Order: sequence, then C-alpha cells, then structure tokens
Amino acid sequence: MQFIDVEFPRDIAAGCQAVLTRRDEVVTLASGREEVNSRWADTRRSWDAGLGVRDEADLAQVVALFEEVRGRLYAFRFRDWLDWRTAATRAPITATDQPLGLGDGSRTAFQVVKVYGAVNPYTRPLSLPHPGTVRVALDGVTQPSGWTLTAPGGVITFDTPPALGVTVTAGCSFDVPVRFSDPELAVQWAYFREGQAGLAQAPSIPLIEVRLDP
Amino acid sequence: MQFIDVEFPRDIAAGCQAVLTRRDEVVTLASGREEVNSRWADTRRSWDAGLGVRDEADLAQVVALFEEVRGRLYAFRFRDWLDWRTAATRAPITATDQPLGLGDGSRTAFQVVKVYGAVNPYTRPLSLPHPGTVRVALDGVTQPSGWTLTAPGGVITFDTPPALGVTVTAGCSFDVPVRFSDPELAVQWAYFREGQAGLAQAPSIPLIEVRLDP
Amino acid sequence: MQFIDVEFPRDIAAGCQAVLTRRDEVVTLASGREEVNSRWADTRRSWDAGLGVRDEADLAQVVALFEEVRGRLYAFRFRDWLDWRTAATRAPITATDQPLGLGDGSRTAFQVVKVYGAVNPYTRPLSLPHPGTVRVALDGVTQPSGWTLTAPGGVITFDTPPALGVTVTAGCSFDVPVRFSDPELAVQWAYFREGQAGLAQAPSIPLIEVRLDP
Amino acid sequence: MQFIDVEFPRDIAAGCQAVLTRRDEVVTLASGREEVNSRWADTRRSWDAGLGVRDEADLAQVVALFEEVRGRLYAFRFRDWLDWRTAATRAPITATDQPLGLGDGSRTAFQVVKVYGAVNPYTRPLSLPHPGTVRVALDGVTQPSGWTLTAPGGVITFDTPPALGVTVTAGCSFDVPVRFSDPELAVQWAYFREGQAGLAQAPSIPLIEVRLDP
Amino acid sequence: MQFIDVEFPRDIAAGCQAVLTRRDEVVTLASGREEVNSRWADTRRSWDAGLGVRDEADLAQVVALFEEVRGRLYAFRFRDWLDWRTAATRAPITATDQPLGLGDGSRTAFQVVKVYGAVNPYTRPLSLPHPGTVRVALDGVTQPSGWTLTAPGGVITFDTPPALGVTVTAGCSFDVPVRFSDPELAVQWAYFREGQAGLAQAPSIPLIEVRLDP
Amino acid sequence: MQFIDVEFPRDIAAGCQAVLTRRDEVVTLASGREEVNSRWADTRRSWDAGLGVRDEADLAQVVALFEEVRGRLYAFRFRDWLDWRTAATRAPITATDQPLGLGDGSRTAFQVVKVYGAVNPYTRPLSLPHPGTVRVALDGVTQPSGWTLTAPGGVITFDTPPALGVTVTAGCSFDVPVRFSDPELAVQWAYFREGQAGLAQAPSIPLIEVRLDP
Amino acid sequence: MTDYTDHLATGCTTLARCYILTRRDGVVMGFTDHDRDIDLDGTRCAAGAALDASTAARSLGITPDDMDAGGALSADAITEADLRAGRYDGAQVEVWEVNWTDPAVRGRLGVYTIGQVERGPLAFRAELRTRPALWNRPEGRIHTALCDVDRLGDHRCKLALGPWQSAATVIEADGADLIVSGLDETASNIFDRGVLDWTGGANAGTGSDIRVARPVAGGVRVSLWSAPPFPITAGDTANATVGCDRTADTCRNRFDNLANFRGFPLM
Amino acid sequence: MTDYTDHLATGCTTLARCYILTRRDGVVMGFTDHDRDIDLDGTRCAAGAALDASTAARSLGITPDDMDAGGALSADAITEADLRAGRYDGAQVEVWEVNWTDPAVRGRLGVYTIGQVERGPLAFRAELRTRPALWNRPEGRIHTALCDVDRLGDHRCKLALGPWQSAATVIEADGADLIVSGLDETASNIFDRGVLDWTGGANAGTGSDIRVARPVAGGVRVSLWSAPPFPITAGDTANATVGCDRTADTCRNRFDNLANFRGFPLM
Repeated sequence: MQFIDVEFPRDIAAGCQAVLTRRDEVVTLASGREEVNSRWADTRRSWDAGLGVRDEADLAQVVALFEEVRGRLYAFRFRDWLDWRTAATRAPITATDQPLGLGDGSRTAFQVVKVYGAVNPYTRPLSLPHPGTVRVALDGVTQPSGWTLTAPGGVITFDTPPALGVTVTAGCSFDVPVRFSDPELAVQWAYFREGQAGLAQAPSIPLIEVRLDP
Repeated sequence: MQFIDVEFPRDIAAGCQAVLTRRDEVVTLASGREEVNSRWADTRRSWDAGLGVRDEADLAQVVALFEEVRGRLYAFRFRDWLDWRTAATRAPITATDQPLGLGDGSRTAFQVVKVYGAVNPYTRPLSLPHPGTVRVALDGVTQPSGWTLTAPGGVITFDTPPALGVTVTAGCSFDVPVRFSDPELAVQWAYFREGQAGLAQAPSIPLIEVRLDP
Repeated sequence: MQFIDVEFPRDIAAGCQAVLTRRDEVVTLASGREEVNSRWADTRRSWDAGLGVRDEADLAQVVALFEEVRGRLYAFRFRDWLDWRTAATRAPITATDQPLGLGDGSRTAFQVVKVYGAVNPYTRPLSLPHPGTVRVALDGVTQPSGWTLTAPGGVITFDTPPALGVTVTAGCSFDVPVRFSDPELAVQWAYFREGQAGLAQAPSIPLIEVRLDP
Repeated sequence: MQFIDVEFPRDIAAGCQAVLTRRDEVVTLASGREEVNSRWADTRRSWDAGLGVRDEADLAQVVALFEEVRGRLYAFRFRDWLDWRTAATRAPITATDQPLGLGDGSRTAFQVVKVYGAVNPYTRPLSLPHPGTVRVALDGVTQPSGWTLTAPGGVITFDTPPALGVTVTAGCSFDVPVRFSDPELAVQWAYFREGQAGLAQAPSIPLIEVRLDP
Repeated sequence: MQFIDVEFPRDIAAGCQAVLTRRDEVVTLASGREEVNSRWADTRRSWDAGLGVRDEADLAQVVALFEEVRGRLYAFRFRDWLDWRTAATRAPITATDQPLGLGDGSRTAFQVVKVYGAVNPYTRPLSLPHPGTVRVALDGVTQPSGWTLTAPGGVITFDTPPALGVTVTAGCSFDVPVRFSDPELAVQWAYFREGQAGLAQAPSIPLIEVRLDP
Repeated sequence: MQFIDVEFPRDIAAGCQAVLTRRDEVVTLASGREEVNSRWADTRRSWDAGLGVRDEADLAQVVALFEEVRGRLYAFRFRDWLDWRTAATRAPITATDQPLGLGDGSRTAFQVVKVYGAVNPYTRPLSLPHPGTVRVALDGVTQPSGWTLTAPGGVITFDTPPALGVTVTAGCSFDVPVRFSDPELAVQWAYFREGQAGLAQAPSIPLIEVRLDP
Repeated sequence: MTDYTDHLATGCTTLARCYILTRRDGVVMGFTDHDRDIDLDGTRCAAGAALDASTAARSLGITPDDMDAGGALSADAITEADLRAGRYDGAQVEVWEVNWTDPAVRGRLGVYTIGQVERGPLAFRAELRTRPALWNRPEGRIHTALCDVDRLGDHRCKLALGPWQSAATVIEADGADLIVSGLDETASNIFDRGVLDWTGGANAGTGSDIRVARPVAGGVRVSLWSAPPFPITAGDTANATVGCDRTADTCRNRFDNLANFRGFPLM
Repeated sequence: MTDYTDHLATGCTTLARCYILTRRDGVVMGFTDHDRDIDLDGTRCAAGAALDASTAARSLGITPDDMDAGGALSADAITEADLRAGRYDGAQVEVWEVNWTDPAVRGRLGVYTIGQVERGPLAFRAELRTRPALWNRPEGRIHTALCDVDRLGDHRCKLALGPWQSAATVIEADGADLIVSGLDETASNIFDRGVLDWTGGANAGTGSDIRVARPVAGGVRVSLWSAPPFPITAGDTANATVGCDRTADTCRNRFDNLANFRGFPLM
C-alpha cells in the first residue's frame, strides 16, 4: 500500500540490536529424512531498540514517534546499519557495488535488489532507497538523468529502456521498512529535575524488519 | 465522575519506574500484509512506586494515603514530572509552548491536550490541570482571565468565544488520574527501635495511569 | 470469642517483617472501566518472624510458644511496633494523640480506635490495649477513674456517660491479635555443643494480623 | 512395635538441619472467624543429614547403616541433642528438671514426656529414653530403683505405685524414632586415590522424626 | 546372559561421580503409618562420568568405547574405587577381609559376596572379580589351587567341597557391571590445532551400576 | 542425493561445541534384564556453531552462506577437525592409518569408513572425503591411481578389483553433511560505526550432522 | 459492511462494534465494544462495561448460534432486579459491527436474542441465542376436547369479551393472595383462572395468573397462582381479566361462542 | 516372530518392521520403520518417511484396531492426487514385524486396511483399520420389487451381456458431460444408467456411472453422474457399459433373464 515513511533516528539505532530471522525449514520424519518446506519470501530481521536514546529528551522524541504511528500504522522507516552499506563498513558503497540487473531493451524498471550469497543468492528488493546514496550505473558509463526513481517503490525507471548488453548497477543505503513487534514499550528514563539523571538505554522495544506486502 | 482528589506526593513519586502500554495491533496474515485493529484506550502508563519514602514515619503517611483511598475509591491523583512541563524539563513551561487549538467564534471550551507527535500526534487529554501553572494566551495577547478552567474537567471555557482564525495557546502542569493495580501494598521500613532505620524506598507499588472510561 | 492472649516476645518481634495487606478491589472491564468491590473489614498486616531469636534457648522458647497454641488456637498476642505508638517512634504516645470520639451523654463505651488517613480515614478498633499505656482524656481534663477498660474488648466504659461536647481522646500501645499463616515452621538453630553455635535468624515463620470476628 | 534399633551417630548428626511441621489448621470463612480442626500427628520434625561424615571410610559406615536398614525396615533411632537435655543445653539435665506427674497411689507407670510451652503444653512422649541418663525422683527423695523403664516403651513402672499427692520428677536424654523420607541416598564422597579426599559432609539425607501411628 | 566385559578406564573413572541408589520404600498413610514395600534386589549405584578424560585423545577413546557397545550392549565393566577395596582405601584388601561363607561339605561354589552393614547386612554378589586380586582362604589356611573361579560368574568352585567348620574368606577388587543411564553423551573437548587445548572433563555421561539378571 | 555443496569455513568452525546422541535403548523390566532395541540413526552429532566470526563483515559472509542455503536446501557441508585426521590431531593422517578392508578379487568399490571402536566398532561412512588428502594403499604398494573416488559418494572404485586377501588401506580428511536444526539464525555482530566493533563470535547456531536416510 | 471489509483490507480499521440491546421491556442499550462511546445513527453506545466476546459462536443458523458474551455487569446499564424480573430475559440484541474510523458503515454481524442468562456477584454471563433457536421451539398445534380458546380475544377465539372484564385497585398487599377493592361479588369467580394485569406499578399491565378469585370483606381477595413480579404496593391499579376454564361447557356458560369454540368434546 | 521373541529375550534386537502397503491399485510400498533400507523377502522396504506408530491398540479382532499411523507424507511413496482419486483409499497394509538383526524372522504383527485418511500440507494422517471392520459393514440382503441383478454379468445375474456393450473414444472433454465418439445412435440410451470404464488414461477401466446417454452431433454426449476421477483427456479409450434400470419392464426388454431376474415386482 502507500504505507508511512517515518524516520528512526540513527543514534537510537546505534543502541539497537540485530538478529536474523529465517524460515522455510519444516523437515520430515527424524529418521534422517528431510523435506524442505517453503514459507516463501522470508529473511526478515529482528531487532530490539531504545538503547541508543542517551538522554530523556531524546527518549521522549522516540516515544512521541511511536505514538505518532499509534501502534505501527502501516510502515515505519528504519535505518539499518548492516544494509546501509552495499560494500563494507569501512568501504564506500558504489553504484557498481550492487548489480541491479541487465537491461534487455524493454527493461525500463529495476528494483534495487540486494543479492546475498553467491551460488544460490537470495535477492532482497529494497522498499526505500536512502535519498542521495542512489547512484545508477550502466556498463558503458555511470548513468545520470532519465532514470526515474520511485522512492516508495524502490524501482528506478529508465525513460529509454537500456538495450541488451548494458549492466545496470546501483548501490544505495537501505532505509528498511520496520513494524514494531510489541505495542508495549518499557520506559527507562531516570528521573530528572532535582535528580538530573536521564537514561542512555530503554529496554524492550522490539521491532521486526517487515517485508511489506505491495 | 468527580472521583476522589488525593495527591501523590512528588517526593514519593521521586525514584519511581514506569512502563507504556498500547492496545492497537491485531495483525493479519504472514503474507506481509498486516492490519492494525484499534480498540481504543491505548498508551496507558503503568507506574511502580513507593520509592523515596525515606524514614518510616514518612512511609506511614503514604500508607495513610493508601488507607484513605480504601482500595482506590474512585480515582487517585498522581503528579507526573514528565508531563508537568509542556516544554522540556529544564525549559520553562509557557502558554505558548502548548497550542490548544483555533477558535471558530463559537469555541468557548478548549480541552488541555498533550499532543504526542508531529505527523499524527496521539493526544492525551489532561483531566486535571495543576492550578496556577495554567497560562492561557489568545492569538492577540495572553489572556489574564475569562477562561474558566474546570479543574476536574480539564476544560477551559472562554466566556467570550475566541473569534474565527484565533489561535489559543495554553500551557499548564499535568496532574493525572491513577488507579492502583493491586489491593495489597508492599511495605519496606527496615525497622526502628534500637536498630533505627526507615527504609528509604518502599517496594514497588503498582499504580496505573488509567484513561477513565466514559 | 474469648480467644487466647499469648505474648510474642518483643526481641523476636524486633526481627520481624511487615507488609500491608489490603483488599476490596475487584475492578471491571479493562476498557478503563473500574468497579470497586467491597470485601469489608480489611487492612490486615502480614509478617514473617524468627529473625529476632538471637540464640538457641530463645528459639526454643518461641517454638514452645507455638506449641502452646497447638497451631494458633484462637488468638495470639503480637506486639506491633508500628501500631504501638499512636504518635511517632520518636514522639511519646498520649491520650490526646488518638481521638476515641465524642461522648453524647449516652456514650458509655468507646473502643480504642486508630484512625489512619484524614479525609476518608479508616478506623481500626484495637482488641488489646497494651496495659499501662492506656490513658483516657476528656476535653475538660485527662480522665482518670470511672472508665472501665475491657482489656480483651478494647472498650473503655465510663460509668457516667460523658455529656455532649467533651472529646474522648485515648492513646495506647497496640497489642495486636495475630494468627500464624502457616503451621509449618522452619528451624535454623545451628548445632551447639562442641560447635557452640546457635542462630539469630530462624526463617519462614509466617503470621497474619488477624481481625478476629467477635 | 519393637522396631529396629540402629543409632544415628551424633557426629554424623553434626551439621544437620531440621524443620518443624504442624498438622492442625483447616480454617473457616474470611469473616475473621477461623476454626482450628486438628487431625493429630502434629509437630513432626523433618531432618536433613549426612553431614560430618569426614573421610569416605566414615561415610561408608553411615552408608552401611543405610544398607542395614534396607529401606528403613521398621524404625531407625536418631539422637537429638536439642531434646537430649531436659534443661538448657549448657545446663545439666536432672530428674528435677522434668516433672513427669503426680502419683495417685495406683500410678505405677509414668510416660517420659517433654512438655512444650506452659499454658497448653504440647507433650512429646519419649519412645526411647537414653539409658543411664535416666534419673527418677519421688517427691520424698530421689529413687535409686524400683522404677522399671521399658526402653522400647518409654514408660517407667514403679513396683510400688507412688502415693496420692506424690510428685514424680524424671529427667533423661532423648532418643527419637526416625524414618527416612527418601529411599535413594545422596552421596558426596570426594575421590581419594592420589588426590586424597573424603567429603566431610554428604548431601542432605531426608530422615523424618515420625510419631508412629498406632 | 553372557553379557560383555569392557573395561572403563580408571583415569576416566577418577572424574566419575558416586551416588547411592536404594529402593523398597512406598510407605502407607502419612498419619505416621508406615508400610515397607519391597522392590527386591536393590542398592544400585548412580554415577556420572567423563570428567576424568584429561585430553582430546583420551576423550576420543572413551567415545569410541561407547560406540563399541553401540548403546550399552549387554554389560559394561566399570572400575569402582569404592567397591574395589574390601578393606579400606588406606588398608590392603585380603582374602580374610571379606567372608564368603562356610563350607558345609557339599558347598563347592561360593559367589564373592560383599556384606554391607552388620546386624542385618545386605550382601552383594560380585559379577566380576578383578583378576589377580582374588585370593581364597580357608579357616585352616589360605586356599590356593582347586578353586575354580568363574570370572563372569563371580563364583569360586572348590573341586573338593570344603568340609563343615572351615570358613571360606575371599577378598577381591570389584569390577562392577555398569549400563549407561543415557544414550546421549555431551562432548567437551576444547579445540586443538593452533589452539592446542583439549579437555580434562566431559559432562553428562551418566551410568547406573547394573545388577544384571543372570 | 547430490545435495548442495557449501563448505562451512574452518575459521567459522573454530570454537564450536558438539553433542553425541545415540538412538538405541528401549530397555525392559526392573528385574535387571534389559533389552536393547535399536531403530538405527544412532550417534548423530549436534553442533552449536558460529564461533570465531571475529568481525561483522566476516559474520556477514557466514550470514550470506545461510542465505545461500535458504533454509538448508538439500544438505550443507561441514568440516570437522576431529574426524579430519584418520589418526590423531598431532599425528599425520596416512593411507595406512585407516584400513578400508580386504579385496576378494571382485571388490572394486570400498567405502571410506571410520571405525569407532575395537571389539564392535560402529562404522561411520564418510559421505564426503576431502580431496587431495585421499591416499590409497594396496597391500602390495601404495596406489597412485585407478581408484575412482566419488566425491559425493564417498566410494573409491578400483578399476581393477583388488585380489583375494589383499588389504586396502585408505586415509583421508573427513567432510560431513550437516543440516541446520533451526531456521532462525541468532546474530552477535557488535555494532560498528562510531563505536567500532565486530563480534568475535556469533551465538551458537544449531546445525546437526545428519546421517541421511537412504 | 463492504466499507468495513475495505477498512480491514487497508488495515486502517478500528473496531467499534456496538451491541445494541433491546430488552423485552423495549429499553435499548448501545453497549459498544469501542472504549470511546460512539453515536451511530443517533444511538450512543456505552463504552463502559460493554460485553466483549466478539467472535463467540458464529455459524449461519444451520447451528443456532448462542453468542456467549459474559460481560461485566454494569448496574447502570443492566439491573440485577430486572434480570430477576425477566425484563432482560428474551432481550433481542442486534450486534452491528461498526468502525470508529467510519460511523457510516454498519453491518449487522448477527441478530441475537439473550436466551440463557447467568449472574455473578459483580459480573454476568449471557448466551445470545439466534432467532432460529426460539423459532425451533416446538408448539405441536394440539387439537383436543377442552376449548383451545385459551386466552380470550385471540384471533381464533374471536371473543367479544368486553363487559365482564373489570379494573380494580389493591386494598391489601398479601403477595400471592393480595386483597383488592373495586371488584364486585359477581365479578369474583369469573376472574377465576384469569389474569390481573397491573396498570399501577412496575408491572405496567403485567399480570400474575389468578389461581383463585374469592369474594371477601373489603373487596375480593385475589389468590394469584404466583407472587407478583416486583413488589406490588397496595393501591396499584390492576385490570382483572375474566378467566375461562376453557371447558366446552364453561366456554358455553360464560360466552357461548359456538362459532369459535375450540373444544371438540365427543369421540 | 518366535525368533523375534528370542531376539527380545536376548536383548539383541533391532526393529525393522516394514509396513508393506498394497493399495487398491495393488502397488506395493515398503515403508520400513528401520532407517537403513531392508530387502526382506526380496521386497525392499526403505524407511521412506515411514508412518509413525506410537500408542499400541491391540485387540484380537474383538475390536478392529484402526491404527492412526499418520506419518510425514512421503511424496515419493504416496501421491496426494492418487489419494484424491482414492487409489490409495482402501489400501491394505500388512504390518510385518521384521528384525534388522535377522531378515529371516518376519511375523505379521497385524493385517490392516487404511480406512480413514486425512492429509496435511506436508504430512498425512491415516487410520489403518483391521479387516473385521470392513467385513462388519452391513449389507442387509434386501429383497424387493426391482431386479436385484444390479450390475449386469455377475455370477448371480448370469447376464448374457455381449453384443449390446460397445467401445468408444472421447471426442470432447466436458468433465461430467464429456462428448464421445464411436457410439451408435442405438447404443445411446442403452448405456443410460451405464458405466463408462476408461481404458485410456489413469482410470484404466475405472468408469464413472453414466447418468444420461443422449445422442448428439459428433457421437453421443455422455453425461456421467459424476466428474471422472483424474482429468480425462479427449481421445482416451473408453468402454461403454449397458445400463439396466432393473425395472421389470427394463430387465425384460433389454435381456429378459426370467431365469435370473432377482426381481419380485408384481404382487
């Protein structure tokens, strides 16, 4: 659907944990017999947040932000450090770093796709390319204008479809969609005022990377 | 309802721990399409208190307050420092800081509301405005009087309704109704007599901010 | 009933826990709807003892005392340090400190009543006024003879009923009735003899302040 | 019954812990009126032992005793230091210290009884009185002989019944029948060989003082 | 049956734990009423092993050994330090130390029997006498040849039965039969290679002394 | 089947712990006679891995491998150091060290088998023999060639079958098929960015050596 | 409910189903599940103490559906005395699924009638049986010797009624045997086996059957078959109703409606 | 199993019981419990996701034991489409206990027939009822007016059959109403109430009953009572079977087997 794009602050994200959620196993009889069930479209990522708040005012800001969606209305924009770099944490992401695909002369639209693994890679389309990190490249030359990027879509549309034999390569930061796992939020704030405290971390704020249904 | 007006001392409030609970979720299938179903009464605050009672004589005063409520007859007032200031805790709370709304020429009454967010703020109506911290400002000028605050109501009624296109800005301290979760009250006093003491903090007492059902 | 009055040693009482027990809550729908059920006659207290035993011989004495009642026969006299003082731990209790009531010219008998809380106080009649701390006062003058104190009753009966307009004020130490919560008692005594030990803190002795039905 | 007479060494008993269990309770309504219903067999002591077994060879001796009982054939004797002295543990135990009762001129037999408490003492009949610590005193004078103690019985029978109004005072060490709670025996032995050991204390062995049911 | 005799290394046994398993309880009503059920032929011993492995190569050896029996096929030979010595850990075992029995003139065969306890001893026949520790004695003289020891049987058969009045005394090390309690084995080895570790202890290898049914 | 060939990196394999599970037990009555019933698939090795990742980028490579498997399509190869050497970890692995069997003049194919034991070795067939560590020795001399190893099969086929009474000795590194127990993958990555990190080890990943059903 | 389906499809749905309840008396309680009271079509539905249990039983009437909706008893919305009275019994509650997001879309999830009512000290349980269950109760249409005229003035009976019926005010409150005034001696014994609908008081025309009507001093003592629902005060107006034994002879003596006689006496 | 008892007594026993399964088609599946495949008596039983047996119900036919041997469905061993077809339904599985230690000792624990079968997305649940349960189904031997000849050509019927029966090839695939070619106009309506065994295709002589056999252009459109099991392609060979209403008149007109009518219509 249209969804909602609401940024999750990177500093709060610094505190946030990372776990990998994968499905499709359900094997057969445990006599050494194995059958691969396919759930389909899996590889979501699990996270717990609020640990990056640092101080009470910031904690208030995230809490207000959670209230803004009133319980994860539609989508929520989450900055993922791991997916942000197509290349490496110490290596700059480039258009060439991630291969979108090859134009066939009719392929106007390419979704940004993250290929993970090599022999049998799983490709993840990215709902929101982080703005300004999106660079399009063609085998002949890095591609500039004429590519229409649908930021909500994650699809880049060449006005003139690339002819057969030119590789489309695009690398961008990943603003992943997230839906909070639990409505309940644990508030660790440390009383301020005369106490003048405030809390660096707020526990129990689980979120799940959500593969939004289009 | 009128309820019972018993203040929770700020000093007893000092040292307490809180949690936030939201009631909207009810998601759909594993397709990645999730539907949010809301039954209302979301974002209630749960408080564990009894902290900072110092000497046992002071604790006895809190115990007397618990006895006065007698299993929470009606509702019990609680002072929240976090909501007390419309502005940041160090920052001064002002009429300008919270904007109540805009008059249409017939809008005599304005509810004091805390807007939690920007894009879709969740509004928390203030049932009890702390008296004397209430400042009302009309778009033209700060209003000294003529706004009739109903302390139980949380509604300020202008005798002359503000004209169309007139902003009303009001800032006040927040007093919030709380109903205790558990009838039993845990007591930590550490003894006196020869081994004089008075436990500084009694064990957590569950008192829940409750949005009263209309 | 007649019950039994058996003193609990103050030294053993020194090592005793205190927890406030209150009932009458049973609220209704969790839509923010609250209903106050009334159990009636509540506000009991919960205690764990044996931490004041000090040595093996004293431990034997309490154990023998528990055996005497053979499982809480009727009532058991417990010294409550918290309720002992009608005033403060550091302030002497006086007849004036606690207000029994006002004589109407027919009010011969006044039960010692402890008023806790102010606007809506709960008054607790005291079954056993500690002997010698009982002082009767009248608005005109502290009252001496002619008041018949029923020690088991907790009722003081003026032979000539006080006329309208004289306040009866009586403050006394509270020898509260107690019934042990659990028949089982844990014994920590530390073997003596060659070891010559003994234990100051026998654990798991549970007693509940009991409001005896008369 | 005669049972099996196997002594529990006091050295093995050294370091052990015990709990006291009473069977009388069965309370009534929450009105504050409680009824005590007693089914008897109250105040049984439960003992956890195996302590003070020193080197493994000594532990083996206790293990042999467990093997001798073969799942507690009949009953097993345990000597309790706490009950061994009629008087305080430091104080000497004397015939005078425990008063058995008063003869009516026909009372040849007196049970050795430990009376616990004063107002309503719970009496512990002594099935086994330790031999040679038994001293019998008639009101007129200490009795050297003519009192026939039945060691299994715990009853001393005067050949000539004490006359009416004659006090009988008898003090003796206490040997109490105990039946092990668990068939399995927990063993801490500490390996010997080159790293020589022998665990001083084996894990708690549950043996319960049992008031035998006739 | 024939069973299997496979040695358990003493060093691995050094790590092994010792516990005593005894049955025949199942008493009657807990009013102090006791009834002795007899399971029959009990007194097995519980053990947990693998803590004596020392290094990776040795750990491999026990694991291969467990694989050899493919899950405790038949019997397994366990070296028990406690039962190894008929006498004491510091005292040499002798033929005289353990009394097999008395020949009646027809008693050709005597099973090695370990008598534990004295007044009502339980005697344990030993399935495997450790070779070379078996010495036969007769009241007149230590007995040499003519006694046929069945090592699997544990029975020693005099070719000419000892006449009435000669005591057969035999003391030998006990190679007790064992059956592993659990098929699952925990492997703790500590990575070697560049790490060059290896592990002294492997947890979770329970075994139960087994009284084999012949 | 052919399966999917994905090697578990030895570096990621560094640090993992394993458990051995046997499926043969099913014992009988308490008489002391126990029957072993075997359903096969015994001695499977369960592995907890992900140790030694060192950095998040390296961890990402393992994560990519998990993504490549996509819920373990088919089977996944794991390298076990313990089984890699036919002999000992310090000791060289040689053709002579493991003896495959004896040819009958028609035995072209020999399975690579690890014999776990001496008296009744449990044989572990090697599905995957690491290439280049395979050395084949005929009784007469080491065989340079003509033995056709099927890498998926684990079977070496001599073009000319070894003659009757000819020993075949083959030693090679062991590669074992493993199927992950849990679809979800736990991630310990240690946040980088400003607080640069990269976790030394990921949390245990459950992967089970599986003897595939034929 | 089509838009409600759309609301679920969008995921922008807040449930405001209002369990409007019409009791036998006809009083209506909105009882909305939503915690904020919603006036749908001019009907406020009470947020407070609204029974939840939304799915309950949900067949299409092949299985009669009793929607078990245990709900916190709200004294204001529901009265225990009324439940005992039975005004609440046979209460038809139409469950309309509504959305807080849109008041306009109201789709009735089901039409239910409370059939089984249970009570607790502070909470109550209600089984909302469907209309088929009530319809499925068997009448049997028995035809027999006694007049089946039964209640007079029914369409089958075509009873003239009229003059014999009289209205009286209670003189003494005796529960079942209350003595009433304003009834003639002739009127007594014609009201035997009749009804005494009480215009006065809570009954408002609800009448306990008069087992016996016997003339006494100060008007007729009326012995009802059962004690009146609600405590009936003296001076409450009542309309005495003629009672017919519905015997063919009795029907004949009292009214002689041969055309409408439902008693087929001979065989 | 005498030696198997000995194996248990020794304790040297490894269970290799193979659940040999013969379906209605007669195809046989080994389904052995032992993980290593065992070729008992030539037939190879592979574990093949063998159906799991846990709670033993054994009564010697006093109670037919329908073992719920629901195991993970093995696609190779069993096909869902065949289950829908019912080829797997009524499968007789003889459970033979075998020992891995000794192939020679095979004793049938029980003879069972799958009766109640259910499926899951990747698993199946099946009840293996004992033979008495099927035997216990009640026929009733009803004797009545219509010819009880039923299906023609039975030993009791002694039907001549022969010439009226004909063979046809489907011209159009219409499911239940498939149009077929190669059938004469006279043949149509003689096959009414008949069967259309399909030699071609998976049916292999399995025929849906022909509810109606009405002649149309391009051969006879055959309206079967039910859609054919398996999708029947056009051009599949079929054998049309004459259908007798079994009315005495129909029986007489078609064949007149007075000698073997099994009909008692005129009273």
